Amino acid sequence: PDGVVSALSLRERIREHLSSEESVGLLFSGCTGINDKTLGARGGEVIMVTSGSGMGKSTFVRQQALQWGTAMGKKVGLAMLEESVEETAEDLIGLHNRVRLRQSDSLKREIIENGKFDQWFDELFGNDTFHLYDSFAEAETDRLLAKLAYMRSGLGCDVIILDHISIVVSASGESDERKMIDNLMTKLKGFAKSTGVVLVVICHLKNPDKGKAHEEGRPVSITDLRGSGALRQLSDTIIALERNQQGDMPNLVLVRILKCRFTGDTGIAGYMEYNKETGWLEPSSYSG
Amino acid sequence: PDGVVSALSLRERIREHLSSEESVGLLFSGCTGINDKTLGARGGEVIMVTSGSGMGKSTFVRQQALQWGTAMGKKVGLAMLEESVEETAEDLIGLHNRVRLRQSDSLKREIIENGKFDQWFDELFGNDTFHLYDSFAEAETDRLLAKLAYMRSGLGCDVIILDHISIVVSASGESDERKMIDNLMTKLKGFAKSTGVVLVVICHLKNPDKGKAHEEGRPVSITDLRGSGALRQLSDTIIALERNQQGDMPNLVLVRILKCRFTGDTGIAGYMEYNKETGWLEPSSYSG
Amino acid sequence: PDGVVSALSLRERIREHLSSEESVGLLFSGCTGINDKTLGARGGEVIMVTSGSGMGKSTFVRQQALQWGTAMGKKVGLAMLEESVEETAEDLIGLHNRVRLRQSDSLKREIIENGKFDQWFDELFGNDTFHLYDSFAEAETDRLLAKLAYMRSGLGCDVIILDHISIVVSASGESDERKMIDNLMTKLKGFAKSTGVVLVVICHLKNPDKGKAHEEGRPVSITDLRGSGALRQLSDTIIALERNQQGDMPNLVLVRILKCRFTGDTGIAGYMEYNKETGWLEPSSYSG
Amino acid sequence: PDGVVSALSLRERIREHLSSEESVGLLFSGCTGINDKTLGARGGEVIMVTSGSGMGKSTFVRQQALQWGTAMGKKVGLAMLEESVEETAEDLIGLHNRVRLRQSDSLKREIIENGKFDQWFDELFGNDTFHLYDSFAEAETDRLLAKLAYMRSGLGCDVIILDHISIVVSASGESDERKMIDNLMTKLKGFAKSTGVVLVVICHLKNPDKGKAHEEGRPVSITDLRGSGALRQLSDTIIALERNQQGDMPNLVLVRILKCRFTGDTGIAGYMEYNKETGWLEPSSYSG
Amino acid sequence: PDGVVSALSLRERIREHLSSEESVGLLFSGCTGINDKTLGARGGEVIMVTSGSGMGKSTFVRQQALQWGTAMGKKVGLAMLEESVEETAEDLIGLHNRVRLRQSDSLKREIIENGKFDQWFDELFGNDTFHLYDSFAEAETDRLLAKLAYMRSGLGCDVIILDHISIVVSASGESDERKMIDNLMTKLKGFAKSTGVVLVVICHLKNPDKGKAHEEGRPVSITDLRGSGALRQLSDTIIALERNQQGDMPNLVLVRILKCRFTGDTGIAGYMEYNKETGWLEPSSYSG
Amino acid sequence: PDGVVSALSLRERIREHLSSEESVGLLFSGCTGINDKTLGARGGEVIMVTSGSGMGKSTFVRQQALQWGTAMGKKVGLAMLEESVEETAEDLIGLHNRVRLRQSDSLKREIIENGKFDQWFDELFGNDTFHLYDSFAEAETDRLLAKLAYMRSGLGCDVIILDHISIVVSASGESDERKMIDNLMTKLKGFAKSTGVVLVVICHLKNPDKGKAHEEGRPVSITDLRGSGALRQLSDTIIALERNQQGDMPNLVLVRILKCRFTGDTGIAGYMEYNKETGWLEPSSYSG
Repeated sequence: PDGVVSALSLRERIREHLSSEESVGLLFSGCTGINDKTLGARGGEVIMVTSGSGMGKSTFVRQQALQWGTAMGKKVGLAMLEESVEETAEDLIGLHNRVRLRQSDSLKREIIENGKFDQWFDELFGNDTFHLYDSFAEAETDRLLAKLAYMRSGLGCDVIILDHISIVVSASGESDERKMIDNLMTKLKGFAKSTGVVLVVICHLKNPDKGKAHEEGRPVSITDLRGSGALRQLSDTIIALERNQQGDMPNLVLVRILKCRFTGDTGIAGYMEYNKETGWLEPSSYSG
Repeated sequence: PDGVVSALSLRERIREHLSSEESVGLLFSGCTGINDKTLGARGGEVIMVTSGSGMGKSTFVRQQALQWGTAMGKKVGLAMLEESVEETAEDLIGLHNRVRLRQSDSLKREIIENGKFDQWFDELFGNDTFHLYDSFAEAETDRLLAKLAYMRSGLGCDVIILDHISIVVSASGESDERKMIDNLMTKLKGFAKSTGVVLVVICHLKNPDKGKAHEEGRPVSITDLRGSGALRQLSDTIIALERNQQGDMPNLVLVRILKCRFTGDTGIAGYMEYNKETGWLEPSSYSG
Repeated sequence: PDGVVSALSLRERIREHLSSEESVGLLFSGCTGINDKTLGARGGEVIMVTSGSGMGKSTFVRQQALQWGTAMGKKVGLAMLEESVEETAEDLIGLHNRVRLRQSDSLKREIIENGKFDQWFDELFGNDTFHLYDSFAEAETDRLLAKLAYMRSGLGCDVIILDHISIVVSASGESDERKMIDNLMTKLKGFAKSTGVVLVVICHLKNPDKGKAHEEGRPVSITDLRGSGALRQLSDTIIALERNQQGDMPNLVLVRILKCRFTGDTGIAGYMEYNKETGWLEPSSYSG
Repeated sequence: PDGVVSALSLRERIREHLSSEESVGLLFSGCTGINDKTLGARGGEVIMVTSGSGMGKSTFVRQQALQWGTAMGKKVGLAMLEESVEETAEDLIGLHNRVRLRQSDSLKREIIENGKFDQWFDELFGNDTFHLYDSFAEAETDRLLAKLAYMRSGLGCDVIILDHISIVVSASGESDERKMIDNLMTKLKGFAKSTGVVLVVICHLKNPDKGKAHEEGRPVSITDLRGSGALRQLSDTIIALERNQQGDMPNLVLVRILKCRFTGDTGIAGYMEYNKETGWLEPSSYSG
Repeated sequence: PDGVVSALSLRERIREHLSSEESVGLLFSGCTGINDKTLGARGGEVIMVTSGSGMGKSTFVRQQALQWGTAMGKKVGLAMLEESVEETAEDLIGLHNRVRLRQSDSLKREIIENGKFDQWFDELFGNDTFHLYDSFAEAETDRLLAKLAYMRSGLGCDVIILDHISIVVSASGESDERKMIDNLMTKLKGFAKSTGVVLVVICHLKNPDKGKAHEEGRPVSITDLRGSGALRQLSDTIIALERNQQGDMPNLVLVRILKCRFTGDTGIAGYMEYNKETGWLEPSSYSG
Repeated sequence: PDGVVSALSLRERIREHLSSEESVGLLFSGCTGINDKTLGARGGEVIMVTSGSGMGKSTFVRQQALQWGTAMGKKVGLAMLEESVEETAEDLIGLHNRVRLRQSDSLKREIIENGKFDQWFDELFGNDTFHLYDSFAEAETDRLLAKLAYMRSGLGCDVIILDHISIVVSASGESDERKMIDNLMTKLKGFAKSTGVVLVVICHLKNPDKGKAHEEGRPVSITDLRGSGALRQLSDTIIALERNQQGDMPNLVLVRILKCRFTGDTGIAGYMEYNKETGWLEPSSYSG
């Protein structure tokens, strides 16, 4: 069984690798420190965001989409296989206007009658920056990658967002979807690198059930990452959010970097606080 | 291959969304706050009510049925797998009339001979809203789902109450029922999401026997949930009731949103008090 | 598949229901309050009576049988596994005559010679209200359920007393008898509910060995129960006795209703005192 | 399956039982309280002594042999299947003369040369009171019972001692020796009752391995008794010794009565202290 | 059927006993007290030496071999299953000459060229007392016992040291080696008791991983013994060594007699200190 | 069955033994003291290097390889599973040239253009002392052992570095990978001992979540080790690094020898400091 290369014959591969192996562009918002320990995200790179169920993997990664295609005018590609394009649209809108438009059947009625809908809608999607995959009808790997690709080549996006990488739906009949996740992650790291598009992906965590878990504290280690850690490899960076919803500061969320190929600088990035009012992830002043 | 819609083309689809789109719905009775945190029970959502043995599950749940099928007139399907329809209806009658009919032989005799029974009966069951699965003789999964599907689709029920999801009774010959519970959920959640009905399901908790427990106070945690954390994912809201029956305030019960997908707002909703006289779980005013 | 009845069509079923649908039946003797938090012993239920070793379990249950079988004329079946029929009968006689018949040779000599025995015998067992299970030799589960089953349906006993539910003796070759204590329960509960007889079962306690315990006071909690809490669920009313034989009032025994399905009314029911003369547990007035 | 006797037809059996169902004779030494909670041991009765491995089941029961055949001049029958008649003889001798003749190769040499051996030997076994079974070559049940019987009928002993009731050695080929112990215990309770000989037996405890065990504290409950508790029935009394050899008072031993058919009075008898000097079990002044 | 001997007829057999009957024998080196509590190692007795990983077992044991085979001239059989005979003999040489030969490349070279090696060698191995099983290539139970039996019976060894009883290597195809360990003991203990040889066996401890552990201080308990408590019964003496390698006094080691059949005297024997220079475990003077 | 050699007949075997029987080999670089408590890395041994995530494990092991492979001219095999060959090679180069080659685009651009890369490359890998395992794609146990096996016997490496022993990827269908981490070890240990190569394996830590931990200081104990302590036994020297990146001296890392078969010398070996410029772990002087 040979695949044991010697370090001298690695010469031409180290040269290739050494030329354009990513400097600074696109820096996450909501908390500096993520930036201090990563320096934003690179094209060709694969950002991995994870956390317990219902903790803000979705809220954080959507904020970046927002900021990115607003303040720093970038073409964000959205692919939320678990929600209607109108729903994700909704979050972006309420989010943009610092409000929780879903949690308010009065505010929804409000803006539609009083006309602020058309107002907000244009002011936001006005620059034709945001674009989205559309379905809820189980998407296949190649199928998906194609459209994800169309968002990068056809529409010309800088950043693509794939929410939840477990929803596989491909060539069924081959045991333990532990490889699907693996295979998919490679195609994703492939396409990402060869097009140079910033690719942000969200994956979930296995359920420990061997101690007190995630929704109650417990940091997440590289191991706890769902999917036979093929993604802990192909992904260049890994953001993790932890918060004890049953505690005193359920809105207090710690950001932890589990990997940053680029700066190799890991650990705790800092803290954030959910604003039940704006729905935003504001930077906090904490330390335990 | 095209199906990648653009922000703008969505403006009208998103408008048609933001109205006649109900985010609130069927508010829980017993404590404002279960509402302030969860915005009521959405249709197509799975409500998970849990607690220690004999602590309130059954009663809290039953009270919700009584209000929804009365004051807010909705068809309520009841599948109380551990008691006869006459018993559950007995409680329902007692409950509606703010009296504990079961616990009183005198009151029973009474209302029977003074003709009042028939009154309370019409006055409640009159608008044909209450419907119940009947047997006690162990029900199977597809068998029950079949009947439940009937209520939802056949009778047009809006809410289906299924008390006790540990009573399985299905294809025996496959180790640990841990897979039965999980596959059941996946079917209920599925049933729920596709019919758009409101599904309130009760579950019990694994015996911690590693410290002081549930009927003695002691917060329930998402790990405490009997059934290998499948439901901890498939259900949308987890309502847990905690109380220390062996104390000064046995009837004081704490409400904890163990999870609420739709809002993400978890934590201590509030408190309620058991009224040994009416049998209702009235909202309280307390702080520990 | 219609077996889903609507409330209305149950009118008649519910009338025939509340009338002659006893919810107060067989009150306990020697301590009102047990009767207050439980409204007695309903047929079809499972009454659990536990305590530290040699602290009330036995006597209290033996007294209830004695009262129920006389003054109240019910038929009582005794399943005393750790003793012979003449052993338990000996106790009964003496117990009825407020005399420690066993701990005294002088008296056994007398009554037998002076003829008072035949008197006492006829006076206690005269009304054929007492029947027992006879053997002492390790009884198997199905082997048992069947005899108790006989007592009920064959002999017509309204009450059955199973002393010690740790003496399992069934299908050997299946790890941890923890399973045995659970399966047996499930068979008894079914037995009781279906047959409608009153089942008063005795079980012991887990030796905590983590604090000062049982023999020295210490309240018994539901967790403390032997056999992984299957019974904690299958039984409908758990009565627990506590006392400190190594304290000041070694005769003052506390009576705790650890659980009572029917009423939900839990907590300390009251107190009782041991009278070394009569061998009884006399009614007491106290508050610590 | 019938063996369900009625309490009226039990008349002639209760009469038999009531005549000579044992007052006071032979009271254990080393600690009063055992006596206060049992009143010595009766002829026909079966004393059961148990404790962890190496705690004094053997030292206690040998002290009684001593006292009994010395101060109260009774014919003690000894059957120590795990030690040479000369070894058990040794303990009795050193014991009698308040010394640990085994633990002293100097004291052994001493008395043999200086002539105190013949002295002690006569002064003790002088009254031809002690008698012993002889072998180490595995003894069968009937085989054993016969000799044990010969000690009661042939030699005319008041008290018989059978050390360690696990060493069965009988009709091999019948699964789980759980019955051997059971069967044997019956023959033993039989012969004991029908001859009227005091029978003291020593049995060991199962190994809990579910918490901190025996040699480190932990009282022994009736359950922990090795052998499918057939012996917790046939034996009339059950003495148990507990001591934490890894503690501060490894010589401090608590006596606990797990049963006393006669006085039914159980619990903690009191305490004792090993005298590393005399090897005796002296009464102590303690309370925890 | 007669075999019931009488006290008196025994006088001569008992005399012949009390002399040329050795109760002391082969005292442990390293701390008087292992002796004061156990009176040395009797022949036909099973010595159990245990401790945390790399804490001293091997060394304590090895030192016993060196003294017994030297100063008290006895034939010592060594079966060190985890090291070559040259290694064990290397230590033995180093040890005898109060130097750590292994840990010194200079000293090794030395004694080799200055001819001293040959001296130390004769001076030690000379009286042909040291014998060792040889291989490293996994030994089977009857295979090893066979060889061990050889040393005892063939070579006439008095003491057999068998290091590490977890290295089984026998009839594989029967779940959990827990039965291998137990059946091995039963064979060694048997081998021991019948040949009258002294058997010192080493075992390791189950990983507690439930608190602070063994190499950090933390008393070993009879439950901590790896191998389902078979050895906790079959061996006659259990010598355990405890030390906290991560402290101020890493080399201070505590001696605990976990059990000593022959005497019953258990507890803390004493302390010893590891001398990084001589490599010996010298007796200390300490008190915590 | 003779395979029992006598000490004497081993004279010659023991001479050829102590001579050219290295006990000091391959000392560690950058912190004398590791070398003091371990006398380096003997061939055939298994060196365990662990720590909190991102706290020294990687760098320290990467530095040892770098030194061993140059200044000392040994052959080193790298089995870095979480990185590509050009990735780890990139690190090495930069590491050798005390420059953060990865975290800096400007420099990769330079050296490649200014030709300094070819220089650096030849200077580091010139002597063909470096070889790697190539894949990234989940390697199976037997699949691996074989390649490492190749490096040793085929390529002649004196040292092999296996980064991350949690990336098992072997025979799936056997509960708890706890078994996997143990079996793999056993195969590596065997591999090492038999082949004679130096095996330096990296493994991570159990997240205590019971106190303040790893990322914040806290000493690592042996128990803290991932994979139920099979390694804690199979490995011959465990090196643990501790540090507080959320404290005062985030660069001061402590080096603890958790275990060292060979010498037994355990405890804190010393300290080191992280230099953000060089990316190295410089030798340090300290005492807290």
